[PDB]
Amino acid sequence: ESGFVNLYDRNNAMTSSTPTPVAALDQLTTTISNLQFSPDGQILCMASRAVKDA
Amino acid sequence: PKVVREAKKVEMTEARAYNADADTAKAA
Amino acid sequence: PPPDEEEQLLAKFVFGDTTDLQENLAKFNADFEAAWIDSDDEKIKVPILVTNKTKKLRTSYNESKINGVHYINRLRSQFEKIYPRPKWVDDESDSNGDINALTKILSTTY
Amino acid sequence: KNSKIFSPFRIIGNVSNGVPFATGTLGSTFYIVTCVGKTFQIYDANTLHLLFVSEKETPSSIVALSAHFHYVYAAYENKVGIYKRGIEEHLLELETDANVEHLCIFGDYLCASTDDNSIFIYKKSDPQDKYPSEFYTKLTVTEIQGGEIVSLQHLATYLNKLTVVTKSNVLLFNVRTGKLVFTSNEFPDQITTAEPAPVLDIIALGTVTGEVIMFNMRKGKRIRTIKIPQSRISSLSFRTDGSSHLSVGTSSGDLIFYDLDRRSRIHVLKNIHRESYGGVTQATFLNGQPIIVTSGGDNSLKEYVFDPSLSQGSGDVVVQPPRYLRSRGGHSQPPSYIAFADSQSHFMLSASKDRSLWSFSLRKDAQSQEMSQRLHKKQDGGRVGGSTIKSKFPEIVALAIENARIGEWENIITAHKDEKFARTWDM
Amino acid sequence: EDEEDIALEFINGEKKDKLVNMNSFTSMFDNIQNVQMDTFFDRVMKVLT
Amino acid sequence: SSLSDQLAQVASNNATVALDRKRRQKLHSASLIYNSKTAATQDYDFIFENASKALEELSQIEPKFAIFSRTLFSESSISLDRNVQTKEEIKDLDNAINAYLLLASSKWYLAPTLHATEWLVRRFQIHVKNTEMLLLSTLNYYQTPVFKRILSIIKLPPLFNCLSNFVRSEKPPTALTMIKLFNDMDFLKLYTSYLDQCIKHNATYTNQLLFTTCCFINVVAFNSNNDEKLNQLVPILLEISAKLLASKSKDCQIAAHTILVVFATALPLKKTIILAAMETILSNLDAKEAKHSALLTICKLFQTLKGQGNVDQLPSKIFKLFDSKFDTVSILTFLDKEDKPVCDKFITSYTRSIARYDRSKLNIILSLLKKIRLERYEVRLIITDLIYLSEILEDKSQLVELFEYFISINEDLVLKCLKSLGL
Repeated sequence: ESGFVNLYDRNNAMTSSTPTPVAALDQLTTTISNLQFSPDGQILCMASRAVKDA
Repeated sequence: PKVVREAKKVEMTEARAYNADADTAKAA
Repeated sequence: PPPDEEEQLLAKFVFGDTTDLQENLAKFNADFEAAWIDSDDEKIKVPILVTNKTKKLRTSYNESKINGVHYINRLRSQFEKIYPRPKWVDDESDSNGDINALTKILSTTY
Repeated sequence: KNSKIFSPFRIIGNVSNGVPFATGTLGSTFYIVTCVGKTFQIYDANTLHLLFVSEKETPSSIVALSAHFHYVYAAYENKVGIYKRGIEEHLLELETDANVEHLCIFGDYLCASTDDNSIFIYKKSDPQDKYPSEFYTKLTVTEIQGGEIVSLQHLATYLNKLTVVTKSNVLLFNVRTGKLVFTSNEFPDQITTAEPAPVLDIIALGTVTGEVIMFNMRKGKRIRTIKIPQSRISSLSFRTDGSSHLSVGTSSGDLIFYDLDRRSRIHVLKNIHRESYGGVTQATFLNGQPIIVTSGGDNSLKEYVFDPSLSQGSGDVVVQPPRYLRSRGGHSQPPSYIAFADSQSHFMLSASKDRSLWSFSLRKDAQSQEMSQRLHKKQDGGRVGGSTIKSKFPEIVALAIENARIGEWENIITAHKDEKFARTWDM
Repeated sequence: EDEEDIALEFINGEKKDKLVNMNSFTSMFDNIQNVQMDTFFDRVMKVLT
Repeated sequence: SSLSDQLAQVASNNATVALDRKRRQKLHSASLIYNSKTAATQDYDFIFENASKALEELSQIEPKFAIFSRTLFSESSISLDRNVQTKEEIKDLDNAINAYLLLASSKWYLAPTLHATEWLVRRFQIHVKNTEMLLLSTLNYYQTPVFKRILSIIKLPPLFNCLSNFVRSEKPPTALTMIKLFNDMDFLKLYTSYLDQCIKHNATYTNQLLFTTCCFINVVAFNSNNDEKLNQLVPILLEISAKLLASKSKDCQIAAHTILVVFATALPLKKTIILAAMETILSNLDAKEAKHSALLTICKLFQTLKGQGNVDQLPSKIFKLFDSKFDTVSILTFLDKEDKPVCDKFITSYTRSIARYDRSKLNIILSLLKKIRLERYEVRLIITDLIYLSEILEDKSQLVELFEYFISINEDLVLKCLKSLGL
């Protein structure tokens, strides 16, 4: 809801069991409503249904 | 201020050239 | 009678001579054939005093005709007077690892 | 099929086609002869204003073009036309069934070449005569001496010699004797362009590939060569303003300035002409000027300028890039729709298939401008729905225009190709 | 396993790195004075990686 | 042209000549140490006395200024004037002042150099005759009052407009204004001329070296958004790094190493240009810290390049010069270093290059594979060309030991690779 997307890698999350995010994206300021990856894992899109052009 | 590049007018000066009529000569 | 060297130094001092300094200044810096010919173009001899451009090309008031060899010699000389010969052609000709490989790749690739 | 009511006059909106222009001077004024189809034009160079046109349409398209002081030498289908200020005043029929391919003037010997490698040398009727009318001799370069004739050059200080650059080597013919006086070495790359250097006895051969080789005919030796791979050298010219620089115009619409003394690349210019129309079809320095005329096959004739160096000490090391200077142009396609703009018969709008619409002047064409495609801002302040990148409007299939209230609101309506809407235009 | 599997394993094998933004090398101007070239090269490398 | 521009051009022609007592006074008050009043009321004999003392002190420091005390610091050098001599002589004078400033460019924070430079300013008018060269000489000292006084007295060429904005101020110029000056393109061509000169004369030092190296990393830093500006920045900066590596000095080699590193991590470069950089580095690599920094450049370059032909092997000449200039024990020590940079593509390509060419130090390849952590596609390429080398070469015990190491760690990839190519 704070617009934040914490991105972790599973290869270290599975062995850390209290993992550290690889990224903390905060480029949106409203509710994150759509998180979608690529079919080959290269782009993640984050979209907000609260504000337009989001 | 950045480096100014103000354009200006051009002028075609008098040009010298070679004479092909001087190169080509009649035979002796 | 030639002058003495002390008299010459004193003459420099009393005259303000900058010729010795000019010689030092101009001296001291940064110390740290053909494949073919033509027989008809050799035996050809052309008139000179018919046209004003060849009146420039000549060398003698009394000379009225000159052969093709001296003609093309003065012709190339005045061609040299028109366009001077630059260094990239006059003095430059192409004919463990190297060091200018970056320069060659930079010249061949954009 | 000649008429009694009308009479053809000339063509608007075309400055080049792909045929290489020819430069010339009348003392201090400089004129450019550029072919327009069956016709040629003669522009000024200090202002690019039009000087002369060919008054008589040649029955075919002019293939070769060249010019000395006050006489222009065209070569359409079989003959050499010798005009003065565009006035058809001498015809020179070659004795062949072929088409005249190359043409060059030196002194008292015109050298043409028809496509079966057949050189035609014509002698002036008099040393004081102005154009060749007498047929001197006819030479032919058969397949053993070299390839097909690429160029007929006349190097400086050469008594009746003619440099027939062929596809494989370089030949030197004495046109007085009619004899091949020198055969050069065979070159591993097919020469496409040949241009005489300002230095003595040296030509530049821009081949199919990037290898501007400085060859000397005296030594019979390739003195130098410049690597520039994946490119067909379509033009070569030399800075004669006072600096050792070479412009290479590739067929890719590119222009490369080299400094020869430092052996370095001064500058590049990308897409000065359109590759599909041939790219740079001709590039010529102005003799003793830092001005470069670049014509392409895209109906375009540009004239760029080099600025003098701003470095107080360095100069040619810190040399200036080309600054954009004056150009002439028209449509790349034939014009689809045309309209007049006013009652004075002074302007015509022309929409063509290249999606670019052009207001051409009529009295003097120095007002041939593309109508700006730049949107006014909407009255509601909302966003516009479209792609982020820019593009031109579809080809104009219908058009109307009025001049009652000109400079007040919109005055041109253009119905483009397959639109349920028509765009407005301010003249 | 297809070349799609090979390319996906290549994408998975391609790892991340620290990019070069425009506001990175602005402290070397303050820390240039009386500094060894090797130490500054290591400084450039540690800000890069 | 316009008459205003013509009179301005003839004024720039008639600049260094005094036409009256006021303009003579302005050029005589133009100084580097004294202020206007005492700079007016002192004399050329006094300035020359202090100048000869300063230059003989500089001769005591280094024997280079003896020739300049011989020629440019004489009584004829007092009595001479620039405008009364000819063009050949004024060119030779420009060369002499050039050599003098190229020598004295490394002692700018010294009072004898200040006195000698002030005497040359008030005598030979170098602050109005050659300004670009003087600023390129003492540009690395922009935080200094001597350069601030240089700025406040200099007539500026039209390129240094940041310093034209920063002239006559009480604060020294800034690092941002330095980044903008080096961001101007033709200033880099002036600096390539300067770098070619100082490389040909071997008058370099670490302060100027670090300074312009930082300007280069920061200009490629601010330019990391514009691809075409970066691409037109390639030839200048690459020629700089090329001649800097052609130079023999370890400091210049490490600076060029840093320059190639930052230019690669800002710009994914091409494979043949990268291999030519390795070639030139390996050809002019001589010293120890240069060798270490060069190994780092090899690793960073081979990691930053990515594409089709990513982990292709080193060719014959490059690989042979690699094993000639570097030791397997030295790179093994580098792998044993605790920092452990990501040398993935470099190590895989190097192992495949040895597998093609040498086929002798398979124990060394084994130690490499057990020392560095690898990646799936790299091990796949290794297992493929290892199977091919096993099929062409005789089956060796150390070779099947590599195979058994693969069994211990990921036999399944060996199974998939044999199923794709073999039994």
